[PDB]
Amino acid sequence: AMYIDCDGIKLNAYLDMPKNNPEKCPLCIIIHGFTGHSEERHIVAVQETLNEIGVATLRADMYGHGKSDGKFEDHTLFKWLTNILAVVDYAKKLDFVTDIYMAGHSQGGLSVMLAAAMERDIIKALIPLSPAAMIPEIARTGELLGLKFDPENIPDELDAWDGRKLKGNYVRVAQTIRVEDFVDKYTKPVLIVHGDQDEAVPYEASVAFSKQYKNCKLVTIPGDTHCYDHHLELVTEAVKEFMLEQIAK
Amino acid sequence: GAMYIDCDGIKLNAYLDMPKNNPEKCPLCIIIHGFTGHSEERHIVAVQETLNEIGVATLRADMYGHGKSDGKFEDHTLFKWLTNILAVVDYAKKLDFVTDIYMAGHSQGGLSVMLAAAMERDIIKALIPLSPAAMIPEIARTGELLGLKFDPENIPDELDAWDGRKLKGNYVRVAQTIRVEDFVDKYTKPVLIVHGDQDEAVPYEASVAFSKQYKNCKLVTIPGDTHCYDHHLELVTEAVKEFMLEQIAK
Ligand SMILES: COc1cc(/C=C/C(=O)O)ccc1O
Ligand SMILES: COc1cc(/C=C/C(=O)O)ccc1O
Repeated sequence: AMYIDCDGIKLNAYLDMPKNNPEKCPLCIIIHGFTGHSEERHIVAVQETLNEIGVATLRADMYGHGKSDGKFEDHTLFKWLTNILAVVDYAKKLDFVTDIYMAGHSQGGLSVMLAAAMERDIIKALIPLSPAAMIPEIARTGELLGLKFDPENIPDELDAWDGRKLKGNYVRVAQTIRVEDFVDKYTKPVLIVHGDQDEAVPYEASVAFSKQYKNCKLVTIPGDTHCYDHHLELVTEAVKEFMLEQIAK
Repeated sequence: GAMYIDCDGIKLNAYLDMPKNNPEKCPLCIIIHGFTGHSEERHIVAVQETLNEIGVATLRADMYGHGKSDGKFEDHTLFKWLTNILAVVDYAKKLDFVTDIYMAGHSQGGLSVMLAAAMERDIIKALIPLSPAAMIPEIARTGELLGLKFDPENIPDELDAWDGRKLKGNYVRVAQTIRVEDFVDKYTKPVLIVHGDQDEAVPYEASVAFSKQYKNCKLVTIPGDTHCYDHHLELVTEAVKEFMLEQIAK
């Protein structure tokens, strides 16, 4: 448990080492989704699985989320991207760190897709877990996570997601992002994981992205939901097999 | 007045100057300086005073790592600047006297207003990029920023900038992502581009191309002039004047 500073916004994070406390291991940065945080069941499961195969984990609470600074309503993808650059720059100064990996769920899955492209030289492999990768396009077309609006007259505030508020700025920012450019720029190995009864983010976009990527493996979680209600073990298993593969090379 | 606008704990220094008049209700132009610049530079002040003279309030703002605002120069990126601009807009929209909101900006601030205006396209009435540095994302993509050559695929941790300044490589990683042409396409209200045709820092011809891409843009060339209009600043202000009186008359 610590704080990484990002322009005065404290980002809360958890560095978990393998039990053996090795002097050298790789690091995976893990990013939760919209209204999420680093202690969610699926985040912890992935983190624990990694730790048992020798990968340190750095789970970071993004702007306005978890125990980080900022209000939820003020968060945007530019801020999240800025935070991720700050967490990478922090990881780069850790002595124990050999290679750096990225994983993340939903909005956090999208965010690591963006952020690995931007850090393409640095990030050895990428794990988007049910990435909300259509957020930008659907924003341009007038919806955000179930809520609709005129994409040319964005409201000042959107109220939804169980008592939360969100400034229209979120939408103004998301609309600018061309996700496909980021996908074309990251040619290193990608595992996308996705449940095919996902209610929140549609399975079929992940199929479309797995194919755009130069080197992407798509693992389907049969019958499963957005946060893997039914089969989280199938996700942890997927991540385990992929990463054993990657740390061997 | 002078004031600080909070942007997530980063204080942004700004100047609100009224048309004096008052008046009771009037338009407001946001004015954004360029890379290593600030709100008290000659060319910025001059444009500011001209607007004030024809009835438009001005809100000049220092961006992250610049002028009197918080943060280090080497830590600024275009995403920080844009985020800063949306906080300035959010502040402006709360001012009771404000009728219409315009944007203007010089060089990197010219680029920033091209981007921000598209993002705020329902709010911003007209747009004035002054010698906009709108090639920055393209030359970041090619590894040719600041008289340097670097691999755009293996960006250095730190680049040397103007006059002993440093610039982190994050600046580049962020700039490579921005497709200026998308933002140009999305802003279909009146634009006035101004550019001097002996511009040392930012090639004139790029502004020709952008001016044709925009649905409604007038380009005013300043023949013989430099990046900061060392010779014919008069012409810039006169250009801004006539465009704006015309926009006020609509
Ligand atoms: C559909 O309602 C919701 C969707 C999400 C999605 C989060 C994400 O994609 O990261 C979060 C909270 C909600 O209440
Ligand atoms: C960051 O690299 C550059 C920045 C600028 C911006 C200049 C300005 O805003 O005055 C111009 C040329 C460059 O190569």
